[PDB]
Amino acid sequence: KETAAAKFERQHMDSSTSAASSSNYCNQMMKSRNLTKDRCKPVNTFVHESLADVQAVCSQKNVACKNGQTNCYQSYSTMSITDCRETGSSKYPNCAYKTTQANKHIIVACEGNPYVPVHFDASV
Repeated sequence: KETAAAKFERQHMDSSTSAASSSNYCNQMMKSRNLTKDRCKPVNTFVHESLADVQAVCSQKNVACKNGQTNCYQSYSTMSITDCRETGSSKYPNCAYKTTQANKHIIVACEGNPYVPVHFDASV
């Protein structure tokens, strides 16, 4: 039983590298985090900040979620992130991605007790 909080860590946390390691980063990370197992996940963002710093976003700027729920939070500081986007030639099971590094404010949805990130909504 993977919890929602653990799923967010698997799908979205990568504190180990300070930035998009290489042009192959998304190709390796989308696979190793199990985001290409059943299908090529089309887009996905990894955050290169400490877990504590990302969890703290749940007490930062409350903003509307893209789905219209109210439990989304925008980081006051910018964070190092890597966006992964599936290439046009990518065909499962050989999912292929472009790796793009950015420094943006993240928006996450938070739930539970403790109140922790469960969904990556956007970067701005």
